[PDB]
Amino acid sequence: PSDLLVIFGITGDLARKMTFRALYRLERREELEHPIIGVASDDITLDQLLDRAREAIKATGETFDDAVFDRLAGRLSYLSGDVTDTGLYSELAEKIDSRPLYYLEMPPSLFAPIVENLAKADLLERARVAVEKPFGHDLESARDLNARLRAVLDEDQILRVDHFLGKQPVEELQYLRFANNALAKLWDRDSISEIHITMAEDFGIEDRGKFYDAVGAVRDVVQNHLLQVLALVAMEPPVGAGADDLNDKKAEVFRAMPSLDPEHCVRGQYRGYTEVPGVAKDSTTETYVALRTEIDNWRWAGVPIFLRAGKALPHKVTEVRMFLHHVPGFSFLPNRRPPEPNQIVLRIDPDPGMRLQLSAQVGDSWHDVHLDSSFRPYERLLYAAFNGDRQLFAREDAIEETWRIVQPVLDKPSRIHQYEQGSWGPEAAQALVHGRHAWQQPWLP
Amino acid sequence: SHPSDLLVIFGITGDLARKMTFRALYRLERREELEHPIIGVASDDITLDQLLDRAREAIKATGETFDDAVFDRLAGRLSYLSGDVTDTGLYSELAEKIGGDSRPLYYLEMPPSLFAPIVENLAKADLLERARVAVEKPFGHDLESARDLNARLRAVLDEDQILRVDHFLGKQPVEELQYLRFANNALAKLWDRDSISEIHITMAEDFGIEDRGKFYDAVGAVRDVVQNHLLQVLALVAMEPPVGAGADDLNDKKAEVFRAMPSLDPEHCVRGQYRGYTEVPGVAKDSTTETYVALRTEIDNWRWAGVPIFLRAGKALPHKVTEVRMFLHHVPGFSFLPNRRPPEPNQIVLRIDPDPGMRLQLSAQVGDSWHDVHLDSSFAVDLRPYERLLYAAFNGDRQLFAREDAIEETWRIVQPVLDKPSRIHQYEQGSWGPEAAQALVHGRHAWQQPWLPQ
Amino acid sequence: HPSDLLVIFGITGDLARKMTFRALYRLERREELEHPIIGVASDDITLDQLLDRAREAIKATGETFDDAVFDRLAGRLSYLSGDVTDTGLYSELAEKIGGDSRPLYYLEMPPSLFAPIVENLAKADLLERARVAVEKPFGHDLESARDLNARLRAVLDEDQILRVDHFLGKQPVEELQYLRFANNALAKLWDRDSISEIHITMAEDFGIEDRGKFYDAVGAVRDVVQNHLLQVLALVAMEPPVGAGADDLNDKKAEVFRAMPSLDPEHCVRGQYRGYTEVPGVAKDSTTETYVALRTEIDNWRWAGVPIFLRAGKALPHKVTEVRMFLHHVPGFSFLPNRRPPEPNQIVLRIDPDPGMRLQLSAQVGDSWHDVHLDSSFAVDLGEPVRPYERLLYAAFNGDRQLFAREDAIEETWRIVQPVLDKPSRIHQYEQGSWGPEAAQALVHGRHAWQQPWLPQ
Amino acid sequence: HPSDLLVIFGITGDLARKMTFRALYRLERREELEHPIIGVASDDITLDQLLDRAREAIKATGETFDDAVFDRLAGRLSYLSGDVTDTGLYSELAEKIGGDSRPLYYLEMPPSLFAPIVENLAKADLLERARVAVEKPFGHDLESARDLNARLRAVLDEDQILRVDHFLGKQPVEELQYLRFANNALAKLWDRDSISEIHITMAEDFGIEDRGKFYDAVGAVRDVVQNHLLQVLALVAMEPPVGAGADDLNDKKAEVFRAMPSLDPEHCVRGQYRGYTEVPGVAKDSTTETYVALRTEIDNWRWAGVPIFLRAGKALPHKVTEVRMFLHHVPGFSFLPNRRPPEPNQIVLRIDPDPGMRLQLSAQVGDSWHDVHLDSSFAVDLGEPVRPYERLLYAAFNGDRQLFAREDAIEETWRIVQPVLDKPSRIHQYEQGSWGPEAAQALVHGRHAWQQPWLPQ
Ligand SMILES: [Cl-]
Ligand SMILES: [Cl-]
Ligand SMILES: [Cl-]
Ligand SMILES: [Cl-]
Ligand SMILES: [Cl-]
Repeated sequence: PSDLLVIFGITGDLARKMTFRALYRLERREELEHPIIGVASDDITLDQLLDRAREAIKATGETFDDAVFDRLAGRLSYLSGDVTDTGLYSELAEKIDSRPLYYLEMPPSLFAPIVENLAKADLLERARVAVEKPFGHDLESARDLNARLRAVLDEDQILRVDHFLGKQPVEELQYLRFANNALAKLWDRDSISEIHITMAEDFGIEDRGKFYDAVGAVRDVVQNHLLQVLALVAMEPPVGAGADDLNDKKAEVFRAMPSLDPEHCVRGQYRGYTEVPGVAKDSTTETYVALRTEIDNWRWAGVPIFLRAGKALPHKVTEVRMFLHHVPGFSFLPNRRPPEPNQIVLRIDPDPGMRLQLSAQVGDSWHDVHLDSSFRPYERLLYAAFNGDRQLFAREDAIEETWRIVQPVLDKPSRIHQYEQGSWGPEAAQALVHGRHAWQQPWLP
Repeated sequence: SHPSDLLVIFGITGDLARKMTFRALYRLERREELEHPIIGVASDDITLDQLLDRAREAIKATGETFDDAVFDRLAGRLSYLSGDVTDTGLYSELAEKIGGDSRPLYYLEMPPSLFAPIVENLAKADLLERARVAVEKPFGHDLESARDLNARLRAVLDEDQILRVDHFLGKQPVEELQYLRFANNALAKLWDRDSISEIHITMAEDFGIEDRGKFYDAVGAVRDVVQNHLLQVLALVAMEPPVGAGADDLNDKKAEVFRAMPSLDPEHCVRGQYRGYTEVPGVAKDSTTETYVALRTEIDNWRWAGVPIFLRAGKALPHKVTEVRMFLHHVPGFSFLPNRRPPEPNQIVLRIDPDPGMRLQLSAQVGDSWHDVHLDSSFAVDLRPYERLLYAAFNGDRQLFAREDAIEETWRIVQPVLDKPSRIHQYEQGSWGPEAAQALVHGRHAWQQPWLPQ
Repeated sequence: HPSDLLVIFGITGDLARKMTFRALYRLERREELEHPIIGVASDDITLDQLLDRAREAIKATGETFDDAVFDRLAGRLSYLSGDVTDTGLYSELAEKIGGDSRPLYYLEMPPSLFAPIVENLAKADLLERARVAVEKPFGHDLESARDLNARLRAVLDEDQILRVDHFLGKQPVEELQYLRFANNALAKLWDRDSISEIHITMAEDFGIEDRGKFYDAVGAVRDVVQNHLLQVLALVAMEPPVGAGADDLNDKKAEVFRAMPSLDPEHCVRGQYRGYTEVPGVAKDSTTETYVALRTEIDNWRWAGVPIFLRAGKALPHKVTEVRMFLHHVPGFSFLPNRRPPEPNQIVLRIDPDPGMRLQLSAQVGDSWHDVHLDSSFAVDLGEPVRPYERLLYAAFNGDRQLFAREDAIEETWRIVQPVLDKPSRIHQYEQGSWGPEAAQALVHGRHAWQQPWLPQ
Repeated sequence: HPSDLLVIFGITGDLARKMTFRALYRLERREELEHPIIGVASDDITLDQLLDRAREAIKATGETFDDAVFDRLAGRLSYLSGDVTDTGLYSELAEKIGGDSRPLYYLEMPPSLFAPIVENLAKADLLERARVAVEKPFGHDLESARDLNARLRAVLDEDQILRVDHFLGKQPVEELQYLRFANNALAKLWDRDSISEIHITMAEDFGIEDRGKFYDAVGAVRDVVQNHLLQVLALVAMEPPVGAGADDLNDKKAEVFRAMPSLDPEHCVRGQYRGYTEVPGVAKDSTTETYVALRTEIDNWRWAGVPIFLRAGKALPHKVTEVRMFLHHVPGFSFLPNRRPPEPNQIVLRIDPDPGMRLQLSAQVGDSWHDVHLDSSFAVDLGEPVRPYERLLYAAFNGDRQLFAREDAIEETWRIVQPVLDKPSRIHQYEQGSWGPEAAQALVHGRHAWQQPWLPQ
């Protein structure tokens, strides 16, 4: 683990919205044990920064305790300067035998110049660098950024921070799959006919409309978050407990996926989106996407995978729903076939859990049976980054594969379908699954 | 193909009628399910009014809620005929009261030495053509006695007219367990030796021999629950799917199970007797009759070869529960990694009685804790068994009545233990039984705490 | 308990002349006849005249003739003349048959006479400890088979009834079970998770040489499909028996048929070879099929969704009966080269002649890929028609019922084929020596092409 | 991208004289050499003298000699004399080799010199577009392999390092993959649900013919098990690669080794053939093993619980390398006859020589049951030592890394074997021409007996 936290961009928006609060909460849980150096261009004093931190934490609605804050302030120092100027880094070198985590909450155009400067001042040897999203908007841009970082950093020093990944129950979903033989036996194409992934948020674009309008749902949730979720569900078991062992298995999944077919991709935009501040009146940007893909390997060949994600849907829920085949044969006999086949349902967020849907006879009635059980993201990622736990941080090979996968939809986007806020999305998403299993009502907490 | 339209009960003044039958008839009447006359037959020289009085007291004695209007409907259906079952005159009289237009169900609540004489007499008086005959347990106490009894009945009845009534079977969720296994692919995929490592069958009763000590002492736990009830349960759990929907299609599959089973090894059978058993009225002071049995068996076919099947059944155990517990193999491999192997493997648990259901036991991670997860559901109905059997018999539904070929295979299976019984081990009432039953499963899965109703 | 006396009704008829006399002669040569044989027919001839008939019949077949062997056979043979509908014949028979006898009655007579003979054997109290073997045909559809059967079962138990079908004598019943049930490399593959499709081919490279009138009333479906080929399918598809006896085996076969739906006539192609109508006894406008191709299925846990195609016919290019099982391709990896051969693996069972198994796989040698044929033999060659026939006669005499279809299977197979009998599709002509009508190719159009059968070397 | 220049350090040494010159000559005869070759050594000789030496070496091997072929080879060859620890050599080499060259540096040199040479190539800026092939050995244990490797990786990427092990040149890497991954009949069987046990046998029917002093410091475990045989096992056992490249293949092999526990020294039997101590260079009291038999396992989803027995040794009865996979018996039905052959089905892979596959099954013929051998060939014969060598050289030149173990696998295999190196079990003597020490029989007591290997016809 690191023993020093250095934050570039400590006076920016993300620091104000999330980072200061997250540091405060880690301090409250007594999980901060090391100094923190804030870096920015603002010509202010440490006391002014502390005032800014205090206000930012109180503004979030977090319960404020002065003793906790005073411990945090005691760890904090501030260094002002220009991130393109070697003098800043000479000064930084005086403040730093350390094992620093450099956390860059700065514009992406500055990631490379900062890292290149840290290198010139010999400040990377025992370091890691965490970069805030975005880290690319397509395959070529991600490759260019990545080439500049890798010129001075090993892959294992690079932590690509995506807040959605902080919601993933990575260890728990592995244990569910790999420690339970009743489930592991079912977890392939011989039992599973079809998979549906649903990511629904019951709110619109609340802020940063100008930023969202240049990103869109595909880049925002599909490329990294949802594909990573699919990989966790679909991957072969890792041969070890480390992060690279896990990332080896995820990359294998993506390598067996063909690139998306734009004709099997449906793009939606909620009515009212064009009136959000920062969004262009003629925007073609999607707030919803539904698509069909597949994993063409021994475990999953021929199993269609349908994915839908979108803003302003009826609920907040992320689900992976796996449909089993019916028991084969015996169409000529009664009482061998329920109206719907068995299903394994994984709620990823919120309140993660698993539901096994079966059918049962009671008297001369047959009915569905639900076998249910159970099994912050920002602070989790920050703590993990500091401790060098890379499980929640996508590795370069996966990034490049997932960009390859989504690129055709970015290059030839299909026409926008409008949908009402609070609906399940455009009707054209129903047509996607026409000869298959209908989109089901998601399992809610 | 047709239900019966007349119920004729031999032994209507006997103990089973008093303990169970009258109450069961009353409850069917309350549910408005009796639609036909009932003729009671016994040797007692009494009037119909006296019989009604007996019926009334018998029902009230059980603790059943008594409603006079319901009882009056039942009385309205009942007539009484007195005579001796070894006298030809009784059957001539019966022949005047029952026409060739009837479809009688003859229910014989009588000693088994009388089943053949009664049936042979019904035949001589031409009273069997549209009939079925339901015989109260016991119907044999070993392979030879069952074969002899059976040969005498089959001389005048087809197999499908013979209904062997065993109250324990009335508790079995036959349809529901089939649906569970054959209509749910998530379970069908697990239901073989590639996923299942071991099976434990537990039948516990939390009471001793409350009555009929002299009868039990001649029977014992093996004959009482294992030969018919528990082996029939096992067959339901283990059989291949029937290729038809009828009772005979079902019974063809059960029989195939038993034909792949070797006879029991008396050395792998542990026999117990609870302390205090010898003081039960009617029990001999030096009895070596077992009130508990634990055994090891197997089904040596493609589905189950190499899966050990352990069974235990007994009186005066800690709870009332009948379960089939199926242990899965662990997910194979990765012994060198933490958190791939829970302390116990997944299990499929079928509570047969009471309050039938299924529990799937899995393991889950929450934080840095790992714990058991219980995925529970109820199926079928809480069992009532006597009335269910009586109704089924009357309607000709033969699912809950063991067929002759199965009866003979199960007697073959248990016979060696009856011929050369192993020594009795004493155990305390309220314990799980003799410690020697623990040794049976040494090197395998420990006997688990059963899944009890909430 | 085997029989200890053989009684043959129809000893002067065509089957006796073509087959039965030769088969008895061969059993005598192998020293397998140990009991007297009573021939029965209407012809008013002496025993000597019968012996002359037997002698000529044997020599006519091309069998090597040894006069000492023939004399042993003649020594066992007696003859009884009369009308099989008259009680007097049976009184006479009752003198020749002792109260301690265990007769096999073998009826090589017209089928309209089976019931009258058996009913007469009953009236004369000659059926205790007997069995009765009846020559094909034993019904021409479900209703006619049920009627015949009801008349026999009124006086016989099922296990006294042996329905003789010479084709079944070719079936390697024990050896195919061993192949399937004793080899885990095969048993692991023998279900819908590995097998995508099954093709059954029965080809004969000859037309109708004799008895044209008889064939014209029967047709390929009744001749080979109803009993022979469906029985072969059942052997290939059944669950393993729980015991070694005939009834355990027949329980498993029946289960197969009970999970099969009746045939779809729209998926059935009927053929007739050019020249068939010029065969003596065949009507000039006959619509009787000498060829059939059809689709069926077995709708159970082992085989659901696996299409089963069957073709059988006269005047095809070769003599061969084959069961060809296609495996699925290894799934996945379409995006990679060299994971998928041009055809999937196959398991091929040659049933007749010269039974064997071929496993077809693919192999890489340099930058070449090619088919690999892993061939082996099992059982024994029963191609020459005499061998099956003698095997059945011997089995019947010894009470071995494995090669004789049981009543429940008979009725299920008639149910299965009935719709094709009731609504026969239009006849397609095909050339002798061809593989049959081109419409049989269309049957498998979205599936695996009919492959060249695996022939003996 | 293939290389376009071959630079051979050690061109006047023994390996060059025994193998390399001949291999270059053969590649030239097949018209597969297209680029210049620079020979480097300390000897103060001319190019002509080198050529004369090369000519004689080639003729000595028994290779058919054609002067026109040799002349083409000579036309490609230049010679540079100097000392590999002197910076002047590398300045000279830097003149001869342009900044646009793609050199393959082949080091047929003592291993203590690999790092100094590579470090000198780096100081002279000669590695940018290069690969470096190093002759075995490249370590004698985990620590020595890690140290060597650390020095190379300081200046080379892993993909510029080619670790040359002549045994690997015999491996039918593509063909064995095709066999497994394109045939569903085999892929269905290729896991612990069908396979009970695996035996790997590597037998050579000769002793230590040369370089006794070298072998006596190495031993069978280091010589054939650590790299060759474990790599063979990994090929047999691995999950399918997600691509056709070398790194995709090596990802799968590494995964196998990561699921293998380190060897148990108590389950390892070490042998030494009688006469070994009289081989020149071998110490009179040597405890170096010329034979090993061991037990291991792969503790993953595919193979957990399947014991893997391996045996390798010198002076055994035949030259053959085999992987023999025993299937489980068909389960159940112990109470019935004819459901269980005396031995279970087996899948047998002959790796070398004359690679092929045998599927052992059982068949019924009459009242006899017997073994059936379903044999076929795959790949090509690489038995003669020159072929594997030339194959490796060509592959190295073209940048095909499939036959070259990757660093992660090297380190896992050293971890696996290390306990046996640390605590070697007592030497058992065995006679030349025998199958080895009797203590190797005791290893498989309670499991499947060591079988007679499947030999080429
Ligand atoms: Cl389905
Ligand atoms: Cl286990
Ligand atoms: Cl005739
Ligand atoms: Cl085995
Ligand atoms: Cl050996």
